[PDB]
Amino acid sequence: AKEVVEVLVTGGRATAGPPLGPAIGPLGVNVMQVVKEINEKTKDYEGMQVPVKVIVDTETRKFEIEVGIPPTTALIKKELGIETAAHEPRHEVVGNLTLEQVIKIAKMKKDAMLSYTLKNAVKEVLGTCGSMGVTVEGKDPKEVQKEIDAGVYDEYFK
Amino acid sequence: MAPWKIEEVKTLKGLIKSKPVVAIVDMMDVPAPQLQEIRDKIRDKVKLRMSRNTLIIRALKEAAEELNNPKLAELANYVERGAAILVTDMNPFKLYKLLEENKSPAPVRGGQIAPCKGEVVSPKLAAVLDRLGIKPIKVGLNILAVYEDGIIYTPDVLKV
RNA sequence: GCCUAAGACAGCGGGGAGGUUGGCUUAGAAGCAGCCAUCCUUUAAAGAGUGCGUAACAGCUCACCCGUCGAGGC
Ligand SMILES: [Cl-]
Ligand SMILES: [Cl-]
Ligand SMILES: [K+]
Ligand SMILES: [K+]
Ligand SMILES: [K+]
Ligand SMILES: [Mg+2]
Ligand SMILES: [Mg+2]
Ligand SMILES: [Mg+2]
Ligand SMILES: [Mg+2]
Ligand SMILES: [Mg+2]
Repeated sequence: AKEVVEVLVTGGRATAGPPLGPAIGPLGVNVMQVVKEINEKTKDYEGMQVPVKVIVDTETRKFEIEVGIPPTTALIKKELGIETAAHEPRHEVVGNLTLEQVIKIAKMKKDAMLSYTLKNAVKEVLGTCGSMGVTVEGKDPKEVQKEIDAGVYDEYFK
Repeated sequence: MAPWKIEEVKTLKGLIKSKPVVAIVDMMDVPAPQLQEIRDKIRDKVKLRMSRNTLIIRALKEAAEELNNPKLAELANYVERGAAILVTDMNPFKLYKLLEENKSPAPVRGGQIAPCKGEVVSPKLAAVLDRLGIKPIKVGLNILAVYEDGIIYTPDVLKV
């Protein structure tokens, strides 16, 4: 058989217990080679929450580690440089990012997203941005979703 | 009639006249992440709209009637199940190949005929297969017919 | 008076997706203790989720879309 095991680790500091252990120790593959190979490919993302996918062949004890990108919530928080987002979204501001940065988060994540154009993936992100009381450019991120629609921002895109 | 139904038959009519080769495909039973994959992969090669079959047959019927050829009126013969109109310019053999290529493995269903062969797969066999992580049935957009210069192409013909 | 052979209503089957485990809180809070927001996308359509469930997940549901059936439902 083959077992795919999808888990959120802390980038760089993956351990052999729990999250990894109760999932991967069953399958009879060295739990440490995995914890190694995870901590190799998530050196960049040190200390942030990262998705990690372990594809194991149970018979042949053989595995591969396919690392992802952090939650866009985490990303937003990181360009802001912030611990914790709004306690009561849209009734306060956690911080404001530019449009340009939103484009960075958008451009960073387009492949996980199902919108095929960097416009609408920015629109997705915006939709996150609004979920935590971040403002994109003074405005409710909602507000600029429609501004993107009206073409107000067709200077950055293409 | 309903409001959207007049509007949405005109959308389908407009599509059929939009391009040369006009295919019916089937997206029934196909999981939604897997349709987003295919839909993304065929983006600039075909247009694909799903809609009620009774209405799909209407559109086809009036499209032909208004293009004054019978050989579109005959796609309505082959409309079943999850039937989506798909139109494009790539010829029916290349469209068979494209769509096949974007089939993706999936777990067989309980009661289903095992297409690789003939036999009904019990509920518990499949529940077990599904448990193991076995995915033996090739699934994706499924051609029912294609139209191309005065004739219909039925998968019967297209595979080999 | 409004839905209904352009298929209602009722049963059943398949879809029920992505950003994303939304933000917060929380030992844990993943649609589903609680507070806040409740957008964007792929769409036929699929709620930042109706009710189960879990310690949290899972799984099941439900909305909504397709499909069956064929005559009235209100
Ligand atoms: Cl023919
Ligand atoms: Cl469906
Ligand atoms: K994409
Ligand atoms: K259909
Ligand atoms: K959450
Ligand atoms: Mg179901
Ligand atoms: Mg909760
Ligand atoms: Mg609960
Ligand atoms: Mg939508
Ligand atoms: Mg949903």
